Amino acid sequence: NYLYRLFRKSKLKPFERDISTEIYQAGNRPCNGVAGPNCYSPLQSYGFR
Amino acid sequence: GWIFGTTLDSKTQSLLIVNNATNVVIKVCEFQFCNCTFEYVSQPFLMDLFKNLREFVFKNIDGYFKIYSKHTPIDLPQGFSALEPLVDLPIGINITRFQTLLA
Ligand SMILES: *[C@@H]1O[C@H](CO)[C@@H](O)[C@H](O)[C@H]1NC(C)=O
Ligand SMILES: *[C@@H]1O[C@H](CO)[C@@H](O)[C@H](O)[C@H]1NC(C)=O
Repeated sequence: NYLYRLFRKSKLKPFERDISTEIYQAGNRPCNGVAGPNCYSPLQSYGFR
Repeated sequence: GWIFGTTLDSKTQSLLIVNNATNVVIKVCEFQFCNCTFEYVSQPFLMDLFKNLREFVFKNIDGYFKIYSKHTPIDLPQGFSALEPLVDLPIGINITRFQTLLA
């Protein structure tokens, strides 16, 4: 139930929050909502045991 | 009013001053122009009556969104005048675009 963000276009500002989960574009090819080889979900779940 | 924010996909909602008697409610939630019910009720900012110049030189410092307000009675005329601080709001968002609200 806990998530964290990995990839962003820029850095953060102090005391700010990010809610939008858009597919990250790691290359020249646009994603357009498709998680391809160069496109990944920015939120990864905490695997806690 | 003022409709501050970046793009139209996340947050992007701001001030709602109406000048009747109340309802200057500042809202930072999801809304689509053309999941949150935030509010901030206070007094109207724009109180004045020989034209008047209401000047706002508001800023934000890492989310600390503050407004300096002054109404000065008189192209922009010369001479010097002060502007006084009003409030401090932790809006906590990143803003890159603006547009006025007219009605
Ligand atoms: C704020 O948003 C703009 C456009 O949405 C972006 O370019 C910028 O990197 C963001 N962050 C800042 C100014 O810290
Ligand atoms: C509110 O936003 C969250 C994003 O984490 C989403 O999961 C949820 O479905 C949204 N709720 C409504 C009512 O839109």
